[PDB]
Amino acid sequence: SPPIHTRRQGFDPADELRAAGTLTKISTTWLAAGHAVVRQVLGDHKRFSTRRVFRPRELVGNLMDYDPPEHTRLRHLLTPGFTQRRMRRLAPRIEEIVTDRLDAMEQAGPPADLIELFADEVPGAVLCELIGVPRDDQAMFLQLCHRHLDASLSARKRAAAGEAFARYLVAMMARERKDPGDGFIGSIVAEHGDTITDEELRGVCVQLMLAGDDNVSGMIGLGVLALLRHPEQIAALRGDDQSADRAVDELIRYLTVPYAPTPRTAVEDVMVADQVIKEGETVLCSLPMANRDRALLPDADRLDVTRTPVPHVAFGHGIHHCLGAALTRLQLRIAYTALWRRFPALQLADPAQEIMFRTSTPAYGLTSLLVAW
Amino acid sequence: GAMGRPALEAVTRPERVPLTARQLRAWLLARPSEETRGRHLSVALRLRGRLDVAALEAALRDVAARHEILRTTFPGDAQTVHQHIHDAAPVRLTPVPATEEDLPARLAERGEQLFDLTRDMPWRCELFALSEKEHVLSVTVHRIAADDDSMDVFFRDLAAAYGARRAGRAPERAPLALQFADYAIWEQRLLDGEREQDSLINDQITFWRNHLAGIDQETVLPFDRARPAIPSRRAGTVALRLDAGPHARLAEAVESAGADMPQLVQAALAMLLTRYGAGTDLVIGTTLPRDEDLIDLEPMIGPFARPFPVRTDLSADPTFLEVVARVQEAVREARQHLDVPFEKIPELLALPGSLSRHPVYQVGLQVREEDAELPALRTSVEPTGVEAIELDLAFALTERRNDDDDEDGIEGALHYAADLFDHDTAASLARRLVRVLEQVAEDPGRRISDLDILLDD
Ligand code: HEM
Repeated sequence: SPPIHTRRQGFDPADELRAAGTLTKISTTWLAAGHAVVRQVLGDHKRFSTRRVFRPRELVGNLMDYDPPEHTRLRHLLTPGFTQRRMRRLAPRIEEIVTDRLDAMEQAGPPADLIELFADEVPGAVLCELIGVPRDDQAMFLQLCHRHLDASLSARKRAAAGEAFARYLVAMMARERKDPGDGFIGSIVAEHGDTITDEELRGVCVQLMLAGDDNVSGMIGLGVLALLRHPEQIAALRGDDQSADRAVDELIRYLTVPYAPTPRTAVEDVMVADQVIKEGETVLCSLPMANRDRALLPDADRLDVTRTPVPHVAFGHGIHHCLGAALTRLQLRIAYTALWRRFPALQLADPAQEIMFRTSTPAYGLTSLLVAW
Repeated sequence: GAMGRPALEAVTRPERVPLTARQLRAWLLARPSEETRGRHLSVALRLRGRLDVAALEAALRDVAARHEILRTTFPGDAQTVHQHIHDAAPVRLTPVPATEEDLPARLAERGEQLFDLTRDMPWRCELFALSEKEHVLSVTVHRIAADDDSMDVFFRDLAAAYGARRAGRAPERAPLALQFADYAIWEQRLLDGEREQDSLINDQITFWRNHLAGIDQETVLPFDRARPAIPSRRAGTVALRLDAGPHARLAEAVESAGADMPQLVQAALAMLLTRYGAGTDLVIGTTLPRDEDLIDLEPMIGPFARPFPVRTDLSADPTFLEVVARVQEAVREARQHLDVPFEKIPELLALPGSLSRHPVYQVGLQVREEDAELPALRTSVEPTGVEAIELDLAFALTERRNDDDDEDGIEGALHYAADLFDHDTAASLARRLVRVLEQVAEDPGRRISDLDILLDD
């Protein structure tokens, strides 16, 4: 059996997951599935810790494993690489990535596999640009990041691939702090040079690659599928930016591709209505269920990309709130809209083909999807 | 205890860069006759779409810029050969008009053309024009410069450079950490250890002289003609299949004991050769890829693949399972002594060299598992001919798997030296190997003498 909280039926939480109440004990591990209680657990950074003298090297630079104040210091040091100013300069390059991938689809001719050629390819490439990987090494570099996580390969090969792309980053770090550029690494060392260690920079870049790929790829796949299954909603994505951004936020909430945030540990007894989360007990948050809660919005189970945005928790909530949220929203807008600009009569190549869901990774997605136009 | 290896690292280039042991053998056995192939790897890609020919030309040039060994020549005599690394490799890629019908002939001639490694770069490309949006790119690399893995690297690096050049810029990449000359100097430093009696290399020389002490010069095989003094190295092939069920039953006896499928098939083949008349003292060789632990070699082009001979003793009419355990024991021990290049071993054994024959082993076995995009182009592999062969026989088997990662049949081919064997001789061998594998799968306790090799007509 796979854990109840990772179970989906189509786009929805699985029926046994839709059955668990707001906060129940499950195998002592708690399952928080209500929007209010999930916001409370993520928001209360004093009574809940996210960590498992302590921190192993693989977890170094992984902000999700830091409590404050350490978390506060490190997250702050990353700031100059995430400015709106810096997001806006990313934009033309993101559009160029999306274009080259749409060209690939067209070459490959209808039908094409959207997931293999587009969804699994754009997020990785956007990430390479964010951190500043040399242009024509990005395919190579991504191959290593992907091999590192490809569960089908032996744990031997995987550790190999992980080491190699970390070696690459170290090599890359030397160059861009010997005499800094103005990309990600450069702007951070120019501001906080002898504050942030090389261990932290090395670790941050790695975790970035492992935080912003699988989530975006799932969103691209499931989003295109959700829109084709409700083709009336596509229009929201053929208008201006304000409509596309609104549609994107609804797809983000409706799909909620991550099953759970980092597990939380009660730092003390925490009272919630008539139950008590005893110190040391752990909390699992179901982000999908929380985003289907009637207390968050009416008609929660219907997709409506023209609906006013709500305080969903697909990006988390509080101090660990997704560091790539703005970048995700920008990618997804550029991706979704360029796709229908290029292929206005986009459709499933084969409406009778079984839908191929991605269930093994931390993010719901598709493993493939043949499309025609 | 024995000392270890020197660090594999970038090294200040010397004036006289040595060849590896594998390269020196390639160099020495170059063109023993002008009617001898041609030890090459050839790949051809079909390219459909608008091809930027000047960009492709710059890209090919960029791949050699990235990899020194592709702009290396090998001047000198047997005593002075060194790797001469040029600043660049000349590429001129004027298209050659061609038709679908004449194209295979043209592909074959270009891939057959002999290299003079003392003055030529060890690779060669040509572009055939079929129509305005249909081309075929043909690439040939001499084995002094590339193993088979290396050809994938070549096209991964071609694609990267074509992308950039097609878009009006030179490729923006980090340089390799290691060039092939750094590997060559490492191997030389390792072999220099013979000097020290407690060195790694001495421990391994002792192993092989001992393991391979007293092997015959040849394996007895069902020849159709006598071995000529000078080989043509021409090769034929025959396909071969083992069905899914037998494939899966064979795997069941994998996990009873520790032996993986490559060793099971090695056992079975050894039983077949004894049954064919080769005796109870056999050496079956295999080619290993580069050591995957050596991370800096992964992105490199070079003759990294390494021959690996395993001697098996088949006396006393052993059960299949008994043969497996002997194979597995032998492999596990030999596995640890791979720093000696294979090509160094004929010396160590004071073996009289011969052009007509592959030393130590003449039968090879490869059992591998299952498993490039250019901008504005549909690309695919254009079928080219079977490569030149130095072995008498060489089995290339691929394990298929289903979606549950389960055994789903073994598919493959037997390559043979056409000088020595007719197609029907090789077809019998291939079919008998399948039969041995079936029997042994159903009855893993069967002995050599109970193997049925009767073939239906
Ligand atoms: C595509 C949709 C994405 C979703 C739905 C998503 C989801 C999440 C969630 C739920 C969290 C909070 C985890 C927790 O509190 O335990 C988080 C945090 C984080 N995300 Fe995202 N993610 C996405 C894309 C990205 C991208 C593109 C990047 C980076 C380029 C990224 C980088 C990070 C990092 C570094 C954190 C940790 C922040 C901290 O602990 O301070 N994510 N993400």
